[PDB]
Amino acid sequence: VRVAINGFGRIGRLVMRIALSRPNVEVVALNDPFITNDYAAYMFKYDSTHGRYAGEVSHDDKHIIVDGKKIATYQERDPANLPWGSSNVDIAIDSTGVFKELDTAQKHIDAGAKKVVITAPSSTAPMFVMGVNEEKYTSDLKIVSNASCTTNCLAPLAKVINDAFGIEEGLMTTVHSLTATSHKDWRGGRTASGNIIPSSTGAAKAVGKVLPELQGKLTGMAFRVPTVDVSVVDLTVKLNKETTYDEIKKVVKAAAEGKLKGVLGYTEDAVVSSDFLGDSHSSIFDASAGIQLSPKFVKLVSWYDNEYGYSTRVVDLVEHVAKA
Ligand SMILES: *[C@H](CC(=O)Nc1ccc(C#C)cc1)C(=O)OC
Repeated sequence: VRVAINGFGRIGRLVMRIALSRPNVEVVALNDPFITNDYAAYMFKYDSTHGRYAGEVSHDDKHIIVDGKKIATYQERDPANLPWGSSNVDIAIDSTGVFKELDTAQKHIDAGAKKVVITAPSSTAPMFVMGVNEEKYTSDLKIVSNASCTTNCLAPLAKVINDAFGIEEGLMTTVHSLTATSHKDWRGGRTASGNIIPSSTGAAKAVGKVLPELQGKLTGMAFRVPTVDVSVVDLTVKLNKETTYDEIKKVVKAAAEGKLKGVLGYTEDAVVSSDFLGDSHSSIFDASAGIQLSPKFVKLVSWYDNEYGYSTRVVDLVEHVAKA
């Protein structure tokens, strides 16, 4: 599966790191009009949180070079201008956040790619979350979205809980770090470094798009904090069926070891956020942190590396869309 990456922000770069090590994915090309190849190599090699790339990174006038692999680089502001047809590109991965709708991501198909995966929520492209609704993908869909990192954390857990106990209603808080991506959000323009900063989040509503049965049943908000790029979801749900916390743990652990293996993780250890840097799960259930007040009222806690697990999911979706 031959892929090209549009945009070399943090997501674009971690997607590259993961796709390079994927045996059946070949990174063919990178486009980003705002950087030179020397800067691209620098940004790819070094990462404050996920370590130096464990391999040799260099560049020449036309490539980024990684452990012998030449990745052709381009600087096109209009993705339609890109030689995806000539380069035999199967899937274009758009990590810019600006070509995220059906009519704008179309530019990659227009350029010769067979399909597009958008690493951002879309209003028009169908959204898929691995372990949640990837079975609903059909090969005629040429442009898809991987939703958001927070939705990828919430949705697998909400599905497991809803399938086993039924979610009547849930309110969510995310304690959210300074991750990838101020006159529309006044709080967000204040200094990060010493502040807890409340914020809106559409993750709890966007779960309704990938789990229609939870449409309108979840909402929430975020407190943003100046920590490493691992965040945590705090989901307070009202359940339809009575249960015990022990039963919740067994169901989550069972899903984590079985059908959601690799997507939903499970720990009982005394973890803190930095313990999940570089974790490739979308959602790691913190069994010891949750708390049950009564048989149908529980608080569930789940961690996610807001760059790395999501980027692993992007590559997962690329392979799933290509296998179909
Ligand atoms: C996951 C990374 C992420 O959480 N970005 C993010 C989300 C909300 C806010 C605010 C306010 C800032 C940054 C991701 O990018 O999903 C694709």
